[PDB]
Amino acid sequence: MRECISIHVGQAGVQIGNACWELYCLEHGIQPDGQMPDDSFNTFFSETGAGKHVPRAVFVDLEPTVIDEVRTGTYRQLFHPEQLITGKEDAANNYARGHYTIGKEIIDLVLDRIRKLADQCTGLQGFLVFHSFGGGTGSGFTSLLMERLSVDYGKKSKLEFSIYPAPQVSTAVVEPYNSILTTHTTLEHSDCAFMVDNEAIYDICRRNLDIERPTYTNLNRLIGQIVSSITASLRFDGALNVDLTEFQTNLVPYPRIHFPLATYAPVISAEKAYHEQLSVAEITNACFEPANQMVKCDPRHGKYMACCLLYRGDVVPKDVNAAIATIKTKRTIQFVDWCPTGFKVGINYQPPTVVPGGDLAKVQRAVCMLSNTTAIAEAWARLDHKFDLMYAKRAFVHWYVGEGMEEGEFSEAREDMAALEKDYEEVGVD
Amino acid sequence: RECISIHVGQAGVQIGNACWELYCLEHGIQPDGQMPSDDSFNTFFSETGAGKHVPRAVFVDLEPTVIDEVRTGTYRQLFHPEQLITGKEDAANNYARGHYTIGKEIIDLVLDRIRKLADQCTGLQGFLVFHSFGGGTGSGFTSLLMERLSVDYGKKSKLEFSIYPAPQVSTAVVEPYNSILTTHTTLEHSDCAFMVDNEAIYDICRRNLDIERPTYTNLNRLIGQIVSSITASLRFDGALNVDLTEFQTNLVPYPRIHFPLATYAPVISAEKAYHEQLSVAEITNACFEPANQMVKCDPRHGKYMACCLLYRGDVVPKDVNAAIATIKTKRTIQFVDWCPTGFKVGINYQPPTVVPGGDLAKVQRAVCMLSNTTAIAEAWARLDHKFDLMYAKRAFVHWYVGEGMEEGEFSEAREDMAALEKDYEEVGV
Amino acid sequence: EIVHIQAGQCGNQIGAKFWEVISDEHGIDPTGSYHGDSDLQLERINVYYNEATGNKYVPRAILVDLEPGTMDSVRSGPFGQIFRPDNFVFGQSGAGNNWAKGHYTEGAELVDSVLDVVRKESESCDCLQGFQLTHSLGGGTGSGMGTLLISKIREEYPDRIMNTFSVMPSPKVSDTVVEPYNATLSVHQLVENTDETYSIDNEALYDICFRTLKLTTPTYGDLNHLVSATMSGVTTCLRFPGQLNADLRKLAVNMVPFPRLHFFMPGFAPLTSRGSQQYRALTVPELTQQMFDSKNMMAACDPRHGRYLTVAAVFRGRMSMKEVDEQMLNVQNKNSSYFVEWIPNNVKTAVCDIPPRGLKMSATFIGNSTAIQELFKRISEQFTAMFRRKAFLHWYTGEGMDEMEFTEAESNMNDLVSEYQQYQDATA
Amino acid sequence: REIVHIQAGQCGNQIGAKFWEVISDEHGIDPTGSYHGDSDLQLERINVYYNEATGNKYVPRAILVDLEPGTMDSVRSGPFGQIFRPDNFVFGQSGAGNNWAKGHYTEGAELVDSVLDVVRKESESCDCLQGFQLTHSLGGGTGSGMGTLLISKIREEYPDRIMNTFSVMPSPKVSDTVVEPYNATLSVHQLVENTDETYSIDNEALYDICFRTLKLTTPTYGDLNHLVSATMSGVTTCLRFPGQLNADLRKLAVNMVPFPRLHFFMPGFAPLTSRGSQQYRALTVPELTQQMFDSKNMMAACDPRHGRYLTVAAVFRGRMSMKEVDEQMLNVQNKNSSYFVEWIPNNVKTAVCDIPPRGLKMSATFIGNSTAIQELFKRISEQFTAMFRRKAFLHWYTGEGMDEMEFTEAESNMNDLVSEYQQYQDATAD
Amino acid sequence: IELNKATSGQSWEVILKPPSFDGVPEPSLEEIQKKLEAAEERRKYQEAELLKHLAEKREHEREVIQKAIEENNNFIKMAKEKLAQKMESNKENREAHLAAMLERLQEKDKHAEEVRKNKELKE
Ligand SMILES: CC[C@H](C)[C@@H]([C@@H](CC(=O)N1CCC[C@H]1[C@H](OC)[C@@H](C)C(=O)N[C@@H](Cc1ccccc1)C(=O)O)OC)N(C)C(=O)[C@@H](NC(=O)[C@]1(C)CCCN1)C(C)C
Ligand SMILES: Nc1nc2c(ncn2[C@@H]2O[C@H](COP(=O)(O)OP(=O)(O)OP(=O)(O)O)[C@@H](O)[C@H]2O)c(=O)[nH]1
Ligand SMILES: Nc1nc2c(ncn2[C@@H]2O[C@H](COP(=O)(O)OP(=O)(O)OP(=O)(O)O)[C@@H](O)[C@H]2O)c(=O)[nH]1
Ligand SMILES: COc1cc2c(c(OC)c1OC)-c1ccc(OC)c(=O)cc1[C@@H](NC(C)=O)CC2
Ligand SMILES: Nc1nc2c(ncn2[C@@H]2O[C@H](COP(=O)(O)OP(=O)(O)O)[C@@H](O)[C@H]2O)c(=O)[nH]1
Ligand SMILES: Nc1nc2c(ncn2[C@@H]2O[C@H](COP(=O)(O)OP(=O)(O)O)[C@@H](O)[C@H]2O)c(=O)[nH]1
Ligand SMILES: [Mg+2]
Ligand SMILES: [Mg+2]
Repeated sequence: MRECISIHVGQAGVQIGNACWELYCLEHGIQPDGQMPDDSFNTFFSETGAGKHVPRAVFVDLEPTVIDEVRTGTYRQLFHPEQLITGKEDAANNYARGHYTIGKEIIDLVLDRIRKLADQCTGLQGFLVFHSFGGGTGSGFTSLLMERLSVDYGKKSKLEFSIYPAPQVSTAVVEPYNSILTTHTTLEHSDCAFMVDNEAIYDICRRNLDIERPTYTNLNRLIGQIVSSITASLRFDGALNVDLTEFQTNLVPYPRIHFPLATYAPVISAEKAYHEQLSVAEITNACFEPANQMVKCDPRHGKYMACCLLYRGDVVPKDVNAAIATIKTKRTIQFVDWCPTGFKVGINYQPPTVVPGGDLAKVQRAVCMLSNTTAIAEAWARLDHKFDLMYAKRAFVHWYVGEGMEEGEFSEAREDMAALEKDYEEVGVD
Repeated sequence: RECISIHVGQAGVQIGNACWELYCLEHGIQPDGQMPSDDSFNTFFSETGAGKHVPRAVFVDLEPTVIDEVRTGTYRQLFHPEQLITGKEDAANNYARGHYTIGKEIIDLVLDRIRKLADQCTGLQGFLVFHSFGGGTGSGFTSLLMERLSVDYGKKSKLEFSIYPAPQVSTAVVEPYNSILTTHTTLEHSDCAFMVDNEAIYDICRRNLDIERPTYTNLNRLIGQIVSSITASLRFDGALNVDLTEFQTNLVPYPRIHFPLATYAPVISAEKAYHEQLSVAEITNACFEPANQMVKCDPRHGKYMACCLLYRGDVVPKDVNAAIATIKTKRTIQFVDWCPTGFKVGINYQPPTVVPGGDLAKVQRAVCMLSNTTAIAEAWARLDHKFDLMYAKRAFVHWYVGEGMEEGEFSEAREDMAALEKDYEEVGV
Repeated sequence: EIVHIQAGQCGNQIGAKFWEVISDEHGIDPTGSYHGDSDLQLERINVYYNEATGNKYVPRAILVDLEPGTMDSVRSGPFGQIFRPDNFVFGQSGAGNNWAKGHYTEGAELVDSVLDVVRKESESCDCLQGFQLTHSLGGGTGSGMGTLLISKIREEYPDRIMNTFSVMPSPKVSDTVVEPYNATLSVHQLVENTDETYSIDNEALYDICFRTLKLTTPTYGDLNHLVSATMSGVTTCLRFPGQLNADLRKLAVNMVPFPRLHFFMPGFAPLTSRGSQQYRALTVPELTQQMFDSKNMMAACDPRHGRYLTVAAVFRGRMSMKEVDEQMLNVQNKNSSYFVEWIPNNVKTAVCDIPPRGLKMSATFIGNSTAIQELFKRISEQFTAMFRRKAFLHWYTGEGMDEMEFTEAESNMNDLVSEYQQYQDATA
Repeated sequence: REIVHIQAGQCGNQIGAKFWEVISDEHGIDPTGSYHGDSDLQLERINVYYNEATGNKYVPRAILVDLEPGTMDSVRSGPFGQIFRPDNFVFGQSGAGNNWAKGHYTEGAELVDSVLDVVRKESESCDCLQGFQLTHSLGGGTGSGMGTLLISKIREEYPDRIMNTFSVMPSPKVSDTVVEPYNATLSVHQLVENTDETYSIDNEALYDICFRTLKLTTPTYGDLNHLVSATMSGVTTCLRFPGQLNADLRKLAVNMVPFPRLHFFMPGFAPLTSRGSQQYRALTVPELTQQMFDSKNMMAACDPRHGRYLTVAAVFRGRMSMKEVDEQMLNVQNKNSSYFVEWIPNNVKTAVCDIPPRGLKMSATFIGNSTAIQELFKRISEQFTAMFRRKAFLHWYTGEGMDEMEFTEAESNMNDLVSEYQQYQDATAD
Repeated sequence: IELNKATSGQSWEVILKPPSFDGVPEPSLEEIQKKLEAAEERRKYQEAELLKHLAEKREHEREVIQKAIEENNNFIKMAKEKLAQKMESNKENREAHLAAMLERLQEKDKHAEEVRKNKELKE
């Protein structure tokens, strides 16, 4: 029961998923053969006759390279050759290819593995879509698939893990186009989306894992840690609390207003030694420093429409309440009038498991604070500006147009953003 | 000469258990029915082919428990399975439920057990109806019964034994509603109604009997003693009150004022050191002090229209009239213009019987009194204001109208209950 | 005879606490066998328990949930073995704190199935009194399905009486933003469908645990320990033989003066601590005035803000009705402004000579006070915050509903407060 | 994933042969065609420019085309000569004779269909054909004429494939063929219309480098051709060698080309070297970064500082500190901010290969879309308009079929491109 | 004064002051049932009217669970229908671009012929 399928959309999407799935195998002491030496983890994996626990997931990419790395990699047997879908012709960092031209030549096959994974689902909760914002595949293909599941699986829970572009971490001049194009098309077909601004991920490694030049892994190993903290409340039935979907109810006030901000803590490198350790009250306040945020924004200026604390490890209400007590005096946590000033707190048993030969050190007590602040519309503002600049001159546009796309789709997709931008304005009115 | 004692609702049913307990004691009947070695006791006992004397009494309740406590008691053998009629759910403190709801259902069957109790009669005088006032059953059904009994037994008597409610006793918030709607319906029908103010019986079991928190049993031990003192002349070969229609004449002069005030002496305890027993002069003076009165309403301020002094045991007429002459000397004791200042005295020489192993005391001498006084309006006016407050704001009404009643029935009953109080004015001039 | 349904996370945990406290009072050991000392217990044991003949006992309890979780807690629980297996009626798709899920879409799917158990369990009884529903007012299974089930039952058994132990939500206990929506929607259904409703404010239970019981971290076990006391406390009259001799409908007739005004303010004296320490007993005056004072109410209102229409009070333990009655007449004479003069003898006492578990005295209270409108304004206000801006409505409109149902459900509760008022001001 | 190569005319074959010599050595391949390299990264993306054969031998995927056996034979009797499939050599005996009309229309066309027969063969045996690559003289007959004739015909057959050219712009400083600006302008007309990207190898810069810098008094072709290939290994670095990216002609095109006509790149390389001279004193990181945005190092005689960069891609080769690189890369753009279009956010992108070129410990390539490239087109228009004014040498073309208006057609189309380049140079955000 | 004497009883009047005034003054079965049958009519109807308001509610739920069933299906129409338009507009569009580019090329391949013609016309 309570099943959920994870769908990975090229490069960012695939690579992230691997960091996730490797951590999952560790979390539930699973070996890279599907075998393992609570039953709540069966919401993500599935046991066969031989006792093989295959994940309820799909790895998709328009070109082979990234998925081939999985097909030969350290976990080659952890999946099905069918559940690992690939093309040949890449999305050429173009949404118009990802969505239309190239995308159409796989979608049907893709949706089928989803349907075959959907069959073994006693009671499907929904889907988790790990994609890039600026990648041709991550953008175009994702929206096509998201539109198609809103058809096939109708009003079913479509959750996302979007990878917000950062110049520091790769990028490609067009990315903001692909970003705004997908943001728009996905909006109606999404339920709740978790953005991950690659700069804030970069910044963190640099500052805490003390990595001057963060590798993709270095970032993903960290990202997977934050994502797992979100999905902890699903693969674990810990009496303590652990309760996603309940969070989502406070988190999503209105439907377009579905972008919670993640503020993971504590990110500590395996080097500290006699630092042991942070109190609940320390890590609580950690979530309030914009330096720990998943997306770079400022909610000290920003209003609030939800605050949700997801604890994991050595947590006792006594001090969480004592923690929430102090914070509730810090006159920067200003909520809207129509919104209550409460904090939905969930606690897990299983503390954060750390990757063998990793950058981070085994924390006793980890947290992740999801919140619905109007300060997120800064990410949109950041992206919309770069879009405007190139669009002004209709720079690179011809590549999109050349793949079918009407010149109006870009404007439509921009006004929709402008609306969402204004929607966060309106909601913040007291 | 025959007599059907009907007991409707828990109070009257429980009260009937203490009545026939004393009756079978006074006549020597065993809890099985036999009585080994005047015959007037038969006015209440229908002897079977197996020589046993089964009472002429039909017990009625809308819920099982109480009548089921009879088929438990030692006196289970005493009655037939047909005479103890029980429903499944009582008229939950609701008159309209007792009358129109569960009433309509059980009426015919209740009347049948009466018919067949009466299909044994050489001369059925009337019926001795026993009940509460504030009960759902002891108001809704009783009033419905008198209604059909009056048609089915026209020109035959009705002697209401009603228990007036009291706060110091287990009373309910709806009681004053039931109490009026019942009286309105049980007025044109009842020929004589003996009120038992639960308030007085309460402290009488205390001040004179030394029991601070009196049980229903202790309260009834006293009620049965006063009830049997009323029926004494009917159950025996006595002179005064030889029939049902005797009280109806000797006490009821004006018809609507069919509520005589009762009085009883000697109220005496057992767990106290023995001494000289009370004399005729002792009890007669005790009979005129409200410290032993049945219903709490000032006799000293209220015009009379009747009086009967019903003695029992070791008495002699000279000493009776010697104790009568003592009171007329200093106390003038009022009477209406249209009435003779004098009482019909009666002595049933039989011994005053008390329950063996009871709180009461075995006295050789006793008395009772039946007195129609205008002061009994002071009892209604109490209940009338209680009704007056709630009905104004229509508090609880919805329960009654929910049971098929009409909102007018409360005003109808209160108009008549006021009319009756103007009749206590028109008389007590 | 009585049928006891328990709906939702709250209602089931609440229900299993009652079913364990009353089974200790009745000698029904976790397995299902009478072992109690006096047969005074056994007398009115048919009200709640059946016979496996046996001679085992089964509670007249139907269990409802739209997800397994809590059913299993009971199964795993000590007194869980005692429950009829064929009585656990549960779904898999959790209703998730949505009244519209429990009341419409999800609930409907399990309703018919549950109703069959009540149809069956109602057959076993010679003459049933009515029904008892224990549930949360801010959830979805409890809040929505419970009210759905009530409407369904009312239709099936119109002559039977609907009694509920309805737990009012609060922001002090539960962070679920949506709560004033479910609460209002469910209040609206109670105002029109139940005959007597026991108002259990979580605000007040958390406040009791905190200020009064000195419990720094109040857990549900502590908040629920207070409820089981007030349940076995008000159900002393149904389970225990004495001069009462009463039923659900007799209570309802006497407590409820006007139809809609049927929400009750439960009270308890002494407010004991879950565990420690039981030492030092109470005097009669101590037990009376505590119980009448706002600090001892399971509902968060001020009795001194309104006027009681009717009052009920079950004093337990060995004492003297003289002492007890002497204090009741003292109170009504002292605080005469807060008892409606137009309902003669508006306060009823009841004394049982059996104390509860541990404590050698108790005094459970129920008051039909006009002051409860405070508990309703509390919710109606919390609702509007969200409502004026139509916040979190999408979850409900998605379920099939319309804003009209919210407009109506509030307007109906605003009319209740408008009504509770009418009488608070009224005089002879 | 597979690039088909075509060399046209003298220069075409001359530059092509050297490219092939450079990249075979770079990949560890002998003149025969058998691998010998130590690192197996050489064999990684070999599938691109090479064909797998019998005896595990490799053969460059290239079509050798000219209308004269001349250079064709010089190639065969050259260093690698035997490595090429002789069936691919499509060599007429006509001789276009530095005449565009002889190549594009008449003498060329007859051979064009024979050429295509070979392209259609090389395209067939392909897992995924990426696009085509042309190396040609813009001033000659066969290179500029038949070369652009070939483009247009290939462009018909495969519109879905990337068209890439290495177009060597003539210089009066390197040639006395008076008609050269005629053949130049006509070829540019075709290029602005049917190639995805074009690397502008200008014979003026090639000379001045070999003369003023390399100090070789009388520079030979060998002296020039060497610099051509230095930039050609450089441009094709990540297309051949592995790295972080991914490695697509299309991805580059989409990122590098904002407007479709404007796709002429200013190739630059550092360190500049004299053909076959052993290097000694290695370069620091800022030397390579500074010496790469130097007009002095640009393969096209235009001043980057005279215009504005729309897009830039800088490929550094051989093991070095990326922080030192990122530090410097950002110094350059943050200092010379005036020469970068504000309306193309994040216009500079850097790639690093650990594998360096033979004889170099550190190299760095530059690809740029600077508007400054107009200085090249302008130069040619004047050169053309000088002669056209006076209908000079024109009868060579008319008598070859060719119409008079076709010249004025190409001249004004070139004049449009100039204005077009300036339009965006001027254009600001505000 | 005297009244009666008996076996186990005796009675007698006892006057004191007689009356100052010599004078004194100053049910159907059908209509029982007629009242009871009107009373039941009442009780039975308001409980029957209640059943109408409950049946009214049962219909709202019947309509609500229905709105939700349509609300998702009308949405799947919009989603499926939009996707159908988008893939078509795009198939149409991308194909017009590809077709017009080869038309331009074919026309430019036409020129080539009239040129080798203008060469033979000159010859
Ligand atoms: C104000 C009410 C809260 C939500 C409680 C409570 C939850 C609870 O009672 N829970 C949730 C699991 C079970 C239970 C307790 O902690 C293990 C145990 C001892 C218990 O009482 N168990 C029950 C079993 C049970 C009851 C109800 C439902 C399910 C199971 C029993 O003894 O019978 O935590 C203790 N609380 C103080 C808290 O501190 C929680 N904090 C919050 O929600 C705050 C800070 C307070 C309200 C506004 N936000 C959170 C940090 C856990
Ligand atoms: N955090 C993170 N970002 C990544 C990762 N891989 C790529 N990205 C980001 O993804 C964006 C580029 O999109 P891609 O996902 O690489 O492209 P794609 O079209 O989906 O995939 P391809 O088919 O390989 O082109 C940039 O913002 C990158 O920084 C990764 O593993 N981690
Ligand atoms: N003295 C006395 N009064 C009684 C007794 N039982 C009940 N009452 C009174 O009767 C009144 C209530 O009427 P009930 O007849 O008991 O109630 P009911 O609704 O008619 O009958 P049930 O519901 O079946 O018990 C109150 O005034 C009680 O004080 C009893 O045995 N003795
Ligand atoms: C099933 O339990 C009970 C049932 C009832 C009563 C009650 O309180 C003592 C109960 O205990 C909680 C009751 C209540 C209120 C009254 O007036 C407010 C009344 O007059 C009268 C009563 C009850 N009657 C008496 C004499 O207590 C009858 C109904
Ligand atoms: N006092 C009390 N409140 C509870 C309990 N469990 C949950 N709650 C309350 O119940 C409400 C949520 O409804 P709940 O019954 O948990 O969910 P449901 O399964 O949808 O009925 C909130 O107001 C909670 O504070 C419990 O056992 N006791
Ligand atoms: N850099 C360079 N330029 C050359 C080479 N061969 C010819 N050129 C130039 O090419 C132009 C003439 O083209 P050419 O290759 O001779 O004619 P084709 O044989 O008809 O393609 C002139 O501007 C020459 O400078 C060469 O090998 N290298
Ligand atoms: Mg891509
Ligand atoms: Mg009754």
